[PDB]
Formats: sequence, C-alpha cells, structure tokens
Amino acid sequence: DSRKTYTLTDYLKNTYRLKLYSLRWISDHEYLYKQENNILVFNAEYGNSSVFLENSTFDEFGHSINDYSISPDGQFILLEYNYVKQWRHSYTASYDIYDLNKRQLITEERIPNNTQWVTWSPVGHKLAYVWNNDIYVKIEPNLPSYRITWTGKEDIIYNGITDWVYEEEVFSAYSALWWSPNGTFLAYAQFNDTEVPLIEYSFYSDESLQYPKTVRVPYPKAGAVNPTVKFFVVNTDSLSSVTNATSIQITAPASMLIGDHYLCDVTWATQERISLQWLRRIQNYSVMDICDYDESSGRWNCLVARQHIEMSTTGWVGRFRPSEPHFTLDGNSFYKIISNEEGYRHICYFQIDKKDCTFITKGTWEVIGIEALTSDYLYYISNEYKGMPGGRNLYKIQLSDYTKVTCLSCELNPERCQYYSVSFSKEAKYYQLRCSGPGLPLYTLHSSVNDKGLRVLEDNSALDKMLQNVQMPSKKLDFIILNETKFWYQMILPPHFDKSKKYPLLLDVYAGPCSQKADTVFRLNWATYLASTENIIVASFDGRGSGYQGDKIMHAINRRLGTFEVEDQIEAARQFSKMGFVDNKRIAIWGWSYGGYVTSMVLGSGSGVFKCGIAVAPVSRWEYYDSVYTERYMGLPTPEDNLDHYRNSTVMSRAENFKQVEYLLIHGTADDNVHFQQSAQISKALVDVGVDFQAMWYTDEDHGIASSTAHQHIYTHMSHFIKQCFSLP
Amino acid sequence: DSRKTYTLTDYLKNTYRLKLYSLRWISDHEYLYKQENNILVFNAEYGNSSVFLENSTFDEFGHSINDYSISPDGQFILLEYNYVKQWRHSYTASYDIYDLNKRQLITEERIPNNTQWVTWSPVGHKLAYVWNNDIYVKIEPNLPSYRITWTGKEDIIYNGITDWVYEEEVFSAYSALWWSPNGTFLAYAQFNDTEVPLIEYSFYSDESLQYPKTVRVPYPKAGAVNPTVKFFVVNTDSLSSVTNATSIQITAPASMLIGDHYLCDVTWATQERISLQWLRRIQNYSVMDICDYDESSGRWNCLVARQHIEMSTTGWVGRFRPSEPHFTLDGNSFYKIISNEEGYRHICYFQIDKKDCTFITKGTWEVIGIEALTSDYLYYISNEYKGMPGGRNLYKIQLSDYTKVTCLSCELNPERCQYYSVSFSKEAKYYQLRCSGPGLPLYTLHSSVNDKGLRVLEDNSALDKMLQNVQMPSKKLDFIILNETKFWYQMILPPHFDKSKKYPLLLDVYAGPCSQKADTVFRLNWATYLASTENIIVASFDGRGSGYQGDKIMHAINRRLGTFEVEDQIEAARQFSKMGFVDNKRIAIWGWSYGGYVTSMVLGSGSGVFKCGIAVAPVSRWEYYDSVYTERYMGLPTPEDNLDHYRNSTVMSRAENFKQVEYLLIHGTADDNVHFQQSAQISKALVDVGVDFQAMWYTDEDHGIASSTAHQHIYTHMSHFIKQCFSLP
Ligand SMILES: *[C@@H]1O[C@H](CO)[C@@H](O[C@@H]2O[C@H](CO)[C@@H](O[C@@H]3O[C@H](CO)[C@@H](O)[C@H](O)[C@@H]3O)[C@H](O)[C@H]2NC(C)=O)[C@H](O)[C@H]1NC(C)=O
Ligand SMILES: *[C@@H]1O[C@H](CO)[C@@H](O[C@@H]2O[C@H](CO)[C@@H](O[C@@H]3O[C@H](CO)[C@@H](O)[C@H](O)[C@@H]3O)[C@H](O)[C@H]2NC(C)=O)[C@H](O)[C@H]1NC(C)=O
Ligand SMILES: *[C@@H]1O[C@H](CO[C@H]2O[C@@H](C)[C@@H](O)[C@@H](O)[C@@H]2O)[C@@H](O[C@@H]2O[C@H](CO)[C@@H](O)[C@H](O)[C@H]2NC(C)=O)[C@H](O)[C@H]1NC(C)=O
Ligand SMILES: *[C@@H]1O[C@H](CO)[C@@H](O[C@@H]2O[C@H](CO)[C@@H](O)[C@H](O)[C@H]2NC(C)=O)[C@H](O)[C@H]1NC(C)=O
Ligand SMILES: *[C@@H]1O[C@H](CO)[C@@H](O[C@@H]2O[C@H](CO)[C@@H](O)[C@H](O)[C@H]2NC(C)=O)[C@H](O)[C@H]1NC(C)=O
Ligand SMILES: *[C@@H]1O[C@H](CO)[C@@H](O[C@@H]2O[C@H](CO)[C@@H](O)[C@H](O)[C@H]2NC(C)=O)[C@H](O)[C@H]1NC(C)=O
Ligand SMILES: *[C@@H]1O[C@H](CO)[C@@H](O[C@@H]2O[C@H](CO)[C@@H](O)[C@H](O)[C@H]2NC(C)=O)[C@H](O)[C@H]1NC(C)=O
Ligand SMILES: *[C@@H]1O[C@H](CO)[C@@H](O[C@@H]2O[C@H](CO)[C@@H](O)[C@H](O)[C@H]2NC(C)=O)[C@H](O)[C@H]1NC(C)=O
Ligand SMILES: *[C@@H]1O[C@H](CO)[C@@H](O[C@@H]2O[C@H](CO)[C@@H](O)[C@H](O)[C@H]2NC(C)=O)[C@H](O)[C@H]1NC(C)=O
Ligand SMILES: *[C@@H]1O[C@H](CO[C@H]2O[C@@H](C)[C@@H](O)[C@@H](O)[C@@H]2O)[C@@H](O)[C@H](O)[C@H]1NC(C)=O
Ligand SMILES: *[C@@H]1O[C@H](CO)[C@@H](O)[C@H](O)[C@H]1NC(C)=O
Ligand SMILES: *[C@@H]1O[C@H](CO)[C@@H](O)[C@H](O)[C@H]1NC(C)=O
Ligand SMILES: *[C@@H]1O[C@H](CO)[C@@H](O)[C@H](O)[C@H]1NC(C)=O
Ligand SMILES: *[C@@H]1O[C@H](CO)[C@@H](O)[C@H](O)[C@H]1NC(C)=O
Repeated sequence: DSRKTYTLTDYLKNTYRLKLYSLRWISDHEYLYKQENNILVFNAEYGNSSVFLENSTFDEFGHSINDYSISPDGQFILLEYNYVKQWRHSYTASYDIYDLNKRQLITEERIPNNTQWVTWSPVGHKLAYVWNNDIYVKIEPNLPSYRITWTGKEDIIYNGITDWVYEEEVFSAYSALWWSPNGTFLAYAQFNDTEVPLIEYSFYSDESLQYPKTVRVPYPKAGAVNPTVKFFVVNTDSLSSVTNATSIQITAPASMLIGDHYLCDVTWATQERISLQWLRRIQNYSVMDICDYDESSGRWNCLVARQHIEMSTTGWVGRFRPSEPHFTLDGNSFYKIISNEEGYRHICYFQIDKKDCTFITKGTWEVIGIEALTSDYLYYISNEYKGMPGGRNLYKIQLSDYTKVTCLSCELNPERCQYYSVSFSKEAKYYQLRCSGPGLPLYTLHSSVNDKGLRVLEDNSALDKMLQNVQMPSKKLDFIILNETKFWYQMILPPHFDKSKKYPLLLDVYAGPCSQKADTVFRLNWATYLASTENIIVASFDGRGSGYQGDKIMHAINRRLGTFEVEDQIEAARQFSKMGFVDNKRIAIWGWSYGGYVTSMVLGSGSGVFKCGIAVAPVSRWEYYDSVYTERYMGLPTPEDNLDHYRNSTVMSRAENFKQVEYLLIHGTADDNVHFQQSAQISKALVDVGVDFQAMWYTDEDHGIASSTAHQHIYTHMSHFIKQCFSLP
Repeated sequence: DSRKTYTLTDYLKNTYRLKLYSLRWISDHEYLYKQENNILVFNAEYGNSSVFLENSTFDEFGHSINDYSISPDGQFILLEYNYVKQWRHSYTASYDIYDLNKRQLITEERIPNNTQWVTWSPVGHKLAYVWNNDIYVKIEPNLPSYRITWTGKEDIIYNGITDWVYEEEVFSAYSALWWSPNGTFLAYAQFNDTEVPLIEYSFYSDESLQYPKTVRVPYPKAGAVNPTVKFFVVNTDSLSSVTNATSIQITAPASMLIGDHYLCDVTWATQERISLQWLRRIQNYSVMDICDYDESSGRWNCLVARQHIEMSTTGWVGRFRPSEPHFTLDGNSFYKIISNEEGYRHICYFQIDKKDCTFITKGTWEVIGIEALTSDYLYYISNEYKGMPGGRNLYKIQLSDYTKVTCLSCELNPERCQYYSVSFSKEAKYYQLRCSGPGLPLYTLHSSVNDKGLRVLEDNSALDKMLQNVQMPSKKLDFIILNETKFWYQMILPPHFDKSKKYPLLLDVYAGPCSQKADTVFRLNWATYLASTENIIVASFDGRGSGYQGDKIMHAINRRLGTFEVEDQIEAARQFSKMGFVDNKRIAIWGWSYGGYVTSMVLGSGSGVFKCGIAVAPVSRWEYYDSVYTERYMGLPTPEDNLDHYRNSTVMSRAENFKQVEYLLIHGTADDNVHFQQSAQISKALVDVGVDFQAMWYTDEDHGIASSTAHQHIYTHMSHFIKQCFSLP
C-alpha cells in the first residue's frame, strides 16, 4: 500500500473537508440556503430555486456581515455585524434592518451598537432586544423603541438575558426572552447577581496594552451565594396606548420559595397560557406551573390543580435539567420525556389538570428528544434500533393508536447511516434528514404526507473520492460485559490493523455524567491522524455515570464524582490489554475538561496501567467549579450534606502518585469556565511533593483553546508528547 | 578517579556549606556575634568574649523570634516575630522589647502588630516605627508613642516607608527614615501614589481558598505617571503630649521642581546639617542641596552657593543612581565617587561651597566604594590590582599626600584571595576583611593603626577537607579582544579538563547595564554541578554595557537596550566555538531577569550559534517594566524621545527566528517585579507564528522562584532540558 496517510497537517489544515447542507425553513415549504455567498430560496416540493439576496447586494455596505435573520412575514431582514464573542452563546453586535419590498436599508431609529440579543416576534415583524441589560421592543422596524425595564445594571441586574451560570448550565443560551405564539405577550426572566462572588483573572490583550486588564465575572462556585430570579409577562399590544406597560410577575410556588431555587424552563402553551418549570437548588425536586391570563384582572393565575411535580429518589431531575413539554394545539395536554419505573426515559402524556400521566413508549432504550407534534403524529429520535445506545433514528407514533410506531430512518441506508437528526418545516410538512455516520454524512429531503424521499441534498461524493487515495483508519463499536451489564466502547484502528501485533493505545476520555463517547458518528480529527499515520489505537469507553442507557447506569455516580467513572476507565484499559493486540507498556490517557479531571484522577490512582497522559483544562477540585453543575451531582459542600466527598475527590490529594507517570498539563489563561486556578493548584501540589511534569499555558485562550493558531499549536505540542512517550520517531 | 562529583542533590540539599562570620560592630572596639543562638560580645584587640544574651532567655516567649536588634546603648533588645515578607526588602512583623538591665519584657505601650518598619536611634534608645503608613516615635520603650504623621493611607500616602518602585529601584530598602547622628532629629520622605496605575495579578493561595485573590500594587511602567515625593525633618527632643508635632519641609531645588523628579540620596553631614540629592526623571541631571538648621527660626535653609550639580553627556548619572557623599567630621568638605574626564569612576574631594572638586585617584580602573574616612586616611575598595576588573581589594590613600596609596589586601594571600569587602569599627580603629575568592572564603580581623593582622575569624578549613573528596570543577578568568578593547570572560571547566576533547558549552548570561558576570568569586551553584557531574563548560562574558571598566564600555548601550549587549554575547560564543575544546553543535544559553531578555533576544537573532536556551522571568518589552530602571537607560517611550527603539527591541518581534532553536520559557505567576505578562506575551507571539517551545509556570512564586520546593523543581526541570539538548544521560 503506497497511498499517503492522513497526516497531522491534513487535520490542522482542513485538507479533507466535510460538506454540510445547512438550510433555514422560512415556511412550511420553502427554505433558505447560501450558495456562492448568494442566499437562494428553495421550493421543498420540486427543488427549484431563485435568488433571494444577490451576493453583491451588500457590497458598499462598508462592513462584513456575520449573519442575517428574516422576519417571519418575510418583509424584513436583520443583518448582524461587528460581532464580538462573549461566553459560549453570548456575544454583542451591531444590527441594520433591510426592507426587502422596497429594497433599502432602514436608516432611522436603528438598533443601538453593543446590543446583547435581538429577536423577531414569531409572527409578523415586531422586535425585542436587550441593550445595557434592559429590554426594548419595536413594533415597526423604522419607528422608535419602547423601553420595558429600567433596572438593568452591568454585572448585577440582567433583564431578558442570562448571567454566566444560567447561560452555561441552565438555558444553554444567552436569551431569556420568550414571545407568545402570535406575539401579543413577551415573557422574560430577570436575574439578580448582587451577592454572587466574582471570579477575577488577567487578560493581556495585544502586545500594545501596557497594563493587563482584570476580567471580573459573577460566578457562583459550589456552595456559594447564587443569583436569584424573577419572572414577568408584558402585553406588547398595550405599548402604543400607555406610556409605560406593566410587567406582571408570576411568582414561584411556595414549595420553591422556602429556599434557593432556579427557573429552568419556559414554554408557551397557547396565546394565553404559559408553563414554567422550577427546580430546587437541591436538584431532585422540580415543579411545573401552568398559568392563564385573566382578562378581567390582567393577571396571570397558576391553578394548583394544574401543577405537576417531578422528583428523583436516586439522582437529579432530567439528563441535565427537567425536559421541555410539547403541548397539543388546544393547550389542554402535553407530552414530555420522563424516567419510567425501570429508570428508562420515555414519552409520557399528561392532561394539564391531572397528576398521573400515561407512558406512550417503553422498553430498555431511551427517547432522546421529541422533534415535532401534529394533530395525528408525534415524531421523536431514540436509540431503540438494534439496541445500540450510540445510534440515533427518527420515529413516528400514531396518537390515536400507540401500537403504530414507524421507524422513518432505520433502513434508508443501514450500512452507511445509523446516527440521524432531523429538521422539520414550519408545520411539519417536510423534513431534512441528517445522517452523521458511520459512513460519510448524507443529507436528504422528505415529504411528511407520504414519507417519501424527495432528493439527496448532499452526499459527500467529492470527499469520498479524495479519501479513496488515503490510508484511512477504521472504527469498531462494541461492548464488554461487567457484572452482568453491557458497557460500550469504540476503537479507532490503524489501516491494515493486524490482531497478532501489539499496538500502543491512547484512551480518549470524557466520562462526565450522561456522557457518551462510544457512538456511530463519522469524525475526521486528531485520533484519525494518530491511528492513520502513527499506528496508535485510540479508544473510548462509556462506564458508570454515562448516558442514554437508563438511570441504573447514569445515577451510579450520584453524590460520588471521581469514583466509579474513574475506576471504570482503568478497568477498560485492563480489558483492552486482555484482548491481545495492545502493548501493555505503551498505554496512555487524555482528556479535556471533565475528561481532564478523569485523566488526572486516573494518573494519580497508582494503578500502574498508564505510562503517561495529558489533561487539558481539567477540573481539579469540585469546590472550584460552578454551583449549578457541581451541586446537581454532589449536593452541597457542608458537613451536614456532602463536604467529606468534595474533600476526598480532588486531584491535588493524589500528587505523590504522579511520580509513577509522565504528565502534561495544559490550560488557557482566559478560561472563564474551568478557571486557570484549577490547574494552578494541581501544579503547586506537584511541585510541593517534588514531581516533575510538563506544562503549557495558552495566553488569552478560553475553555475551547480554539483560535486558529492556538488550536494548531496545542495539537502539535500534544503530538510530540505522545510520540515521545511511545518512542515513535 | 573514584571520588564522587558535585551532584544536583548536593546543590539542592546544601550538602557542602560555606561558613560565614557575620559580626555587628557596637563601638570602636567591640562587636556582637551569634554563636550557638547565644549572642556573644567580643573585644577586638584580644579576642576574648562574654555572653551578652543566653539562648535560653526566651524559652517561654511563646513565638519564634525572627530577628533581633539591640539598642546602641546595650540596654534594650527588640525582638521581631510574626514576620510576613512583602517585596525584596519590605515586610511586616510584631515586636516586643526586653529590658536588659531589669531582665524583663516590657508590657506597656507596646509596638503594635503589623508594624512596617522599626529602627532605634543611632545613639541611646529612642525608637521610630511606621504602622498603617504613619510615623511614630517613642523616647523610652515603656512610654506612649508620639504620632508624627496623620496622612498615611494604604496604597496612596506613604510616610517614612517607600512605595514599590522607590523600594526596588531607588533606595534598595523599605525605610524612608533617617535619624540625625545623635538622634535629635528624624528626617523622612513622604510618597504620594494617587495617580500611579496598579498592576493586578491573581494569587491562588492554599487549596482551601475557593476564589483567587487579586493583588493590586501601584507600579509605574515606562512612561506612566510616577509617584511624587516630599521631604521633612522633625525635632524629637521637643515633642508634646498636648499638641501635634511640627515637621519642617525641605523643598527640592527649582531646577527639579520644573518637572518630574526623584529624591535619590539622604546623608546627614553633622548634628545640624543634612545633604539631599535629587534626580530629574531624565536621569542625566542630578542636584545636591546641603541644608543647615537655623535655631532662631527653627527652619532648614539650603544655600544656593552650597548646591552641587552632577550631569552626564554620554549616559545617566551614577552606576545605578548618584553616589553617596562621605563628609568629614566638621562637615565642611566631602568625598564622593564621580566619573572623571576619561569616563572612569574615581574619588573626588569637594568643599561644601565650591563648584570644582579635585580627583584624588586616577587611572584606567575604578573605585567601587568608599568604606571609611578619618582625618588622615580614606579607605576604599577598587579593581586596580593587576588590571583585573573582576577583582576587588582594600586600599588607603593619605589625605595629606595623594601619591601615597597603600594596598591593604593585595598581598595577604594573592593565590586564594582576590575579591574582598570590608567592615570597619565605629571610628575605623579595626576592620574585618572578607575574602570571597577565588579560593574558599576567609574572614580576618585587623587593626588600622599599623594594619596588623590580629586573627583568623573563619577559614573554611572544614569545607576544604570535605571538598578534597569530590571532583570539583576549575574556573578560568581571561579576556578576548574586540576591536582594540579587552572584554573579560570566565569558564567553569569540568574536572580533568582535556583541551583535546570537545565539550558542550552553556552560556550563563545576565548582561544588564553595569553587570559583571566574570569575576574571581568562589561559588557553589548550578554551574558547579553542570561542570562537575555533566561535563559541560559554563561560560560567562562581560561585553558592552558591562560595569567597572569605564563609561566608554558601560554607556555603549545608552538609549539602545537590546543591541550591543546581545550582539556581544553572540560574538563571545562564536569565539568560544572556535577555541578547540568546544563542540560547536552543542552550545546553549540561559539567564534570569535581564538575562532572560538577553537569552531570548539571542535566540531570536537568527545567528545559528545556539542549539537551545532557557529564559527565566524575562523582560520581553521595555514598556512593561518599571519607569525608574527602564527610563534610566531608554529615556521615555514617546515619538519625541525614544519610542522607535522601545518598539524595535522586543522579544515578540523576533518570534519567527525561534523556529530553529529549542526554547524553555519559565515564569512565576505572582512576580510583582517582571510581571508574568511579559512571558505571556512571548508565548502568544510564538503561538502566532507556529513555533513549538516548552514552558513552565510556578504558581504563587515571585521573581526569585525561591520557595524551597519551587527552587528544587525549577533546577530539576532545567537540568533535564539541558541534558536532553546535549544528548546527555
Ligand atoms: C437585587 O437583590 C438585592 C439583594 O441582594 C437587593 O438589594 C437590596 O435592596 C433593598 C431594598 O432596596 C435594600 O434595603 C434597604 O436598605 C437601606 C439601607 O441601606 C434602607 O434604607 C432601606 O429601608 C432598605 O432596608 C438593601 O440595602 C439591598 N441589599 C443589598 C445586599 O444590596 C436589590 O434591590 C435587588 N434588585 C432588584 C432590581 O431586584
Ligand atoms: C497626593 O497627590 C494627589 C494628586 O495630586 C493630591 O490630590 C489632589 O489634591 C488637590 C488639592 O486638594 C486637588 O485640587 C482640587 O482640584 C479640584 C478639581 O477637581 C478643585 O475643585 C479644587 O479647587 C482643588 O484645587 C486635586 O483634585 C487632587 N487630585 C486628586 C485627589 O485626584 C493629594 O492632595 C496628595 N495628597 C497629599 C496628602 O499630599
Ligand atoms: C576582655 O578582657 C579584658 C581584660 O583582658 C585582659 O586579658 C589579659 C590576658 C591581657 O590580654 C590583658 O591585657 C587584658 O586586659 C576585659 O577588660 C576589662 O574591662 C572592664 C570594663 O568593664 C574593666 O573592669 C577592666 O579594667 C578591663 N581590663 C582592662 C585593663 O582592659 C574586657 O571586659 C573583656 N571583654 C569582653 C567582651 O569580655
Ligand atoms: C415604568 O414603570 C416602572 C415600574 O413602576 C418604573 O420603575 C420604577 O421607577 C421608580 C422611580 O425611578 C423606582 O423607585 C422603582 O424601583 C422602579 N421599579 C422598577 C420595577 O424598575 C419606571 O421608572 C417607569 N418608567 C417610566 C418612563 O415612567
Ligand atoms: C393573539 O392572541 C391574543 C390573545 O388571545 C389576542 O388578543 C386577544 O384577542 C381577543 C379577540 O379574540 C380579545 O378578546 C382580547 O381583547 C385580546 N386579549 C389580549 C390579551 O390582548 C390577539 O388578538 C391575537 N392576535 C391575532 C393576530 O389573532
Ligand atoms: C433530595 O436529595 C437529598 C440529599 O440526598 C435528600 O435528603 C436526604 O433525605 C434522606 C431521607 O429523607 C435523609 O436521611 C438524609 O439526611 C438526606 N440526605 C443528605 C445526607 O443530605 C432528599 O430526600 C432527596 N429528595 C428526594 C425526592 O428523594
Ligand atoms: C493632631 O492632628 C490631627 C489632624 O488631622 C487631628 O486629628 C483629626 O482631627 C480631625 C478634626 O479636624 C478629625 O476629623 C479626625 O478624625 C482626627 N484624626 C484622624 C484619625 O484623622 C488631632 O485632633 C490633632 N490633635 C491635636 C492635639 O491637635
Ligand atoms: C545632639 O545634637 C544637637 C544639635 O546640635 C544638640 O542640641 C543642641 O544642644 C545645645 C546644648 O548645648 C542647645 O543649646 C541647642 O539649642 C541644641 N540644638 C537643638 C537643635 O536642639 C545636642 O546637644 C546633641 N544631643 C546629644 C544627645 O548630645
Ligand atoms: C539628557 O538626555 C537627553 C536625552 O538624550 C538630552 O536631550 C537631547 O539633547 C540633544 C542636545 O541638546 C538634543 O538635540 C535632543 O533633541 C535632546 N532631546 C532628546 C529627547 O533626545 C539632554 O541633552 C541630556 N542632558 C545632558 C546633561 O547631557
Ligand atoms: C418553483 O417552480 C414553480 C413552478 O411550478 C412548476 O414547476 C415545474 C418544474 C413542475 O415541477 C410543476 O409541477 C410545477 O407546478 C414556481 O411556482 C415556484 O415559484 C418556484 N419556486 C422558486 C422558489 O423558485
Ligand atoms: C457572487 O455570486 C455569483 C453567483 O452567480 C458568483 O459568480 C460569485 O462567485 C459570487 N461571489 C462571491 C462573493 O462568492
Ligand atoms: C455604531 O457605531 C458606528 C461607528 O462609530 C457609528 O458610526 C454608528 O453611527 C453607530 N450606530 C448607531 C446605531 O449608533
Ligand atoms: C545554647 O547555649 C549553650 C551555652 O553555651 C550552648 O552551648 C548550647 O549548645 C545552645 N543550645 C541551643 C539551645 O541552641
Ligand atoms: C497582637 O495581636 C495579638 C493577638 O490578637 C494580641 O494578643 C496582642 O495584644 C497584639 N499586640 C499588640 C501590641 O497590639
């Protein structure tokens, strides 16, 4: 075989590039798609298109446009520019609105620079935005804004946007604004961080900055004072009739008000009914209130007969938070993913004023998400097919007959396609299927009326042809049985893999709660190079604490992070050794974030199994990580609750055992998420017991170490380290 | 040779210890000396002693005593405890006073906790102390304090103590208090840092600390707003319990008041006469005022006829600051080191009211310091002997006939002893000589009247016996000639050095202005180990910019840091690499502080001479370092002054040239001096150009990286790096 291999430069320079097909539904039968910087509009039924916005239109706009957003009535387009990233989801930007009918930029009453969030109403062309921590509404794009809040205050009061911890750990979004279905009402949350402590770190900036800047962020570490939250609804239709429209507060239930709590979900049911879910700071008790607008009082009332409790005796509520409800059109019932009596997550059907629900799916597999609901069908993704917890398919269940469940994707291309996601048009008339592996991604379009495939949108035939000239690695997905339970693993195997040889092995770890590192997804990544060019097996194992296999497995680490999930990676490496194609003297481990924590715990365990390892941006002590994530699994770090385990589960306490291994510790100095502090404390502990190790800081990089140069630098540095460890030239 | 070598553990565990003999003169004929934690008093003439304080005296004291200070009259001892270090010289502590006559600890009116500086008067037993940035005076140890100042304010107003930059770069001390010779008057400086910007950096502390602390220090970087200064004198004999004390201000001369300036020296001449030197912010102009008490007005007057101006056309004034004057007994004349008309620093004799001084020494060598003055002789250290700028000897010059100069140390033991310092008794009746090399240190006592050698105090004979058992390296000191000028170097050569073999070579560099790395001092350090155990030659070179050889050499880098001193280290290595016994494939370079900057500039030069190097806490860009040191050499970073060269002399601009060398970059995170920022910007520049390198941070370590565990860890890490570079096992 004289074909080239997949090299590090190939990875770092994106030589072999996956094509996507990212579309945006603007209706029940049209979508937008960018082609040669032109935005085209496509007809789903026939596949013909036209130019929606010529790629030259904003030549002489004077700025580079980052993104765009069409009003639901298609009368306007919002153009985003001057984009400046903040955390994982947050950023600020400038906005212009372009009038499509008269084909002209609107120059009057512009959205201000440094706007934090903007969203159209779901119907028409109203806008809500947040600027300097207060909410503003525009009824018409060219006309003046109406201010909604006056309490906004940098780092203290957040209206309509989340603070750091709610952005990262509860909403996975910066926005905390929710328009009603037809745009009459605007709901929002207000966060108060007044007594929340600040994480402080230096940012060095360009070489020209003489004094470093101190970045200061309200961030509650485990056990600290959390932000408090209030919820409001305003009637935007009243805005042009009164000077100052009233924001009506909906208070949390008494069972939440007795102590610390969170708002964790907001979902509109009808034009005059909203559901809110609340969670206790001890995250095993959740309450949903269903609240109706009282026209005679202008108030929002939440009948106790409509309140729904969710709790767990074995762990926390939800995979990472309570699931979202999907209401029927009349808003009198809803479907929601709930853990059943056997501990498997399945779809339950609720009437709003009845406490007991009815499970409509069951079995020893789980529903991943509900994707669409019509009058006749519910569409969901699950890992049922072939009992592979790491596969994903789309299913359809008849609402009048639950025995009628159809798999829409399972058999389309079963060899190539075992991991799907879906994108439905506005009334679920069409759907795009996206297949992520195990073969090359395939994107296809389907009609819901007959479930027939309309056409292939992207098939990655260009890449298929390129990769034919490369010695690519293969991937095995399989399981081992421990204590009568199947635990799944994957291996990236070198080309021409030969079972009678002994290969070096790298264990690639994450292993946080509900994680999944063994799956059917196709990836071109660092492991690809390591296997293809360096003949290293790269393996991953999903042990106790891992997700999508029921609560018996997921809740095994409840109140006990740093125990079974760590031990199970060690045992996985033992089991791989027993398979006979692994060089016992050359087994390494690596991970990022939680995977950095686990790597570090494994390297400090004294097991003798691992020669070396690499931790990137590790957690080292749970008291240094945020409250919402940490306490979900660990409870509170007090003598009365779980302080003893918090104190027993640190990396630093294992420092002496690092004498036995080669370690490389890496961290970005501007990491707002897992603070540089965490690695600073690992290194001090290692120095204090006289252990030699290797280190690398990345100036001004955050948790993703994702700038183009730093990305290339880190993988280059790590490659040298691994190769040296394994005596590879 | 079956003998052991000098190993890394020997260096780190201090297995081979130099003995010292630290005495404190308390009169013209007695000194104090600590023996077995007893404090003994010695008669200089006969060498008999008595116990002054038993080591058992404070057995039940209840705190460990950090240090002590006996009052000049022997009646009290000040006991220092609860020591907490601040910067290079600053610290706070608690103090108790023990009355030696009544053998009792004083319990009334005690010195407060967290005291910043304490000092006895020079005669008797008055005390002055600074607490909460204000000055207090006690006339008797058991009596209440008189508060002298009321303006003290943390980080803003400093009375009687220095701020960060005056401590490090001006006074080399935290105290800004100066008692008059008999204690009548107490002079002091006040610093005002109102508009000085703060450097901010994180401090992580013990693992128990949930949130990192931000340390904030008023520190003026090059070109930034500097502290301002005022000077005052108070009469301690006329203090009142009923009224606040009156401090008299002495203002700076008008030629200083015109712009930014510094107070740089304070020296009392008589009981009623004080000298002050001031320095312009452009540090090539200095003025001395001589001020006399006026008993009828109670004020201090400085006659313009007694003003003495000092300026430099080629550089800055003084080696690092204007030199201190040495007044005669009547205070009508003084001696001071000044650069002569050929640029060599020699002793000049001034009359207080005459502009012209008379040089009393001359030659192509320099006076290092003035050590004592009597009516007949002035005693000084110089590098005259054998024309060796890296040796030091004690001389006396007859004040009535300047042709009569006598070397007092040169011939005592010329083979062992070529580097001396001295400590004279109160009226120069006796002196202690301290020989530091090139043989083992030797401490001897002498009488001035006929320069008799009275006795050997400590000869290090025990260490000599031990060292005969180990294969110690040798040291060569010699010179190369670069266009017509001798430049000196030293090499630490392996045991059994064979000039027909080719050894690897490490260049140990500092090379700051007025530095000297080639000398006759005996050292037991990391180089000792590298030569003795690893057979590496460790060389050092003093090129342009170096000290003690005249201003033509020292001022060669005026306004041009990072040019000639860098070029000259490359040239030295180029020359060493041709000498016959050097392996030109294995030459390395390392340095700390200024030496880290030079190392980094050398590695970024593109010379091709060096395989690898190590930079510890380097300067990387002059705009990041403090105003007083930086501007002394570089002027101000403005377009009108020297900005272009500030911008041309960074490490970051040379990043691309690091592609052909191996570099290790090390910095402590709590470096208040050369901020971690400076290395953070180097790393980012190398990442940006795609250059791989090695790094190590030291959490919570400062510029010295001097904690016991961090010290051992750094030298261990550097040793592994150099051995790898040189292919040494
Ligand atoms: C965000 O939450 C903070 C509390 O964490 C609220 O701050 C508190 O506001 C109350 C009422 O305005 C303050 O009480 C007042 O104190 C003053 C004395 O200074 C007294 O004159 C008043 O009669 C009353 O007692 C309280 O000082 C303040 N507490 C803190 C810790 O700042 C704040 O109002 C919340 N903001 C919003 C928009 O919800
Ligand atoms: C330490 O130095 C600071 C900085 O120069 C001194 O503060 C300054 O003090 C003067 C005199 O009080 C202030 O002058 C005032 O100016 C304002 C204009 O803002 C004017 O309204 C008044 O007529 C007055 O003249 C000046 O503002 C002030 N600057 C500051 C604090 O930023 C301070 O007095 C010095 N402290 C000591 C103890 O020497
Ligand atoms: C050191 O000893 C001196 C006396 O020592 C005598 O020892 C002889 C061997 C010889 O060298 C002789 O010349 C020398 O004098 C102590 O001196 C004494 O000091 C006290 C003062 O408190 C007086 O009472 C004595 O008169 C005086 N003797 C003389 C004439 O000097 C001295 O105190 C002692 N010093 C120490 C620190 O122990
Ligand atoms: C709109 O109404 C709100 C709520 O009443 C007003 O905000 C209050 O303003 C007063 C006076 O400044 C404060 O004391 C209250 O604390 C405010 N409450 C809130 C909820 O912010 C707001 O000022 C009104 N704006 C206008 C234009 O009248
Ligand atoms: C969007 O829904 C809202 C709420 O139901 C509608 O506003 C109500 O309209 C009804 C008329 O059927 C009236 O009884 C009320 O006066 C309105 N109530 C409120 C809360 O304002 C609104 O008209 C709907 N919009 C559209 C376009 O149908
Ligand atoms: C939510 O979790 C907490 C913490 O585990 C539970 O509180 C425990 O309650 C048990 C039984 O009532 C007590 O014996 C313990 O003292 C509590 N745990 C500790 C050690 O803090 C609570 O019961 C859980 N709630 C649900 C719904 O199961
Ligand atoms: C000694 O001088 C200080 C001058 O400040 C006096 O102390 C202050 O008096 C002022 C009144 O002008 C108060 O506002 C302060 O609180 C006082 N002290 C401090 C801590 O600043 C003091 O009274 C003077 N004593 C005499 C005898 O004159
Ligand atoms: C310390 O020196 C001071 C200053 O010369 C002496 O104080 C003077 O002494 C005479 C007494 O003979 C008085 O007439 C003067 O008024 C004093 N001057 C001042 C400024 O007070 C003093 O004698 C010396 N003190 C000691 C300890 O000897
Ligand atoms: C102190 O140094 C400054 C800076 O080098 C000197 O100022 C320069 O002097 C020359 C000659 O007059 C001028 O041509 C330059 O333009 C001056 N300014 C600068 C910023 O370079 C000053 O002359 C020096 N003083 C002494 C005593 O020599
Ligand atoms: C897409 O084309 C539509 C034209 O309708 C006919 O197209 C023929 C090719 C055939 O498939 C017939 O069945 C169709 O009736 C037109 O109406 C749409 O406006 C076009 N859409 C876009 C976005 O270009
Ligand atoms: C602009 O659009 C046209 C589509 O016909 C295409 O030829 C051209 O390459 C596009 N340019 C950009 C900016 O990609
Ligand atoms: C946004 O900032 C730009 C650049 O300074 C300015 O010209 C423009 O007027 C600003 N836009 C708004 C809405 O204020
Ligand atoms: C204390 O002092 C005695 C007196 O000579 C000395 O010999 C002894 O060894 C010392 N030991 C201590 C307590 O340091
Ligand atoms: C110093 O602090 C200790 C402990 O609080 C206290 O007992 C002592 O009195 C303090 N000393 C003085 C002189 O203030």
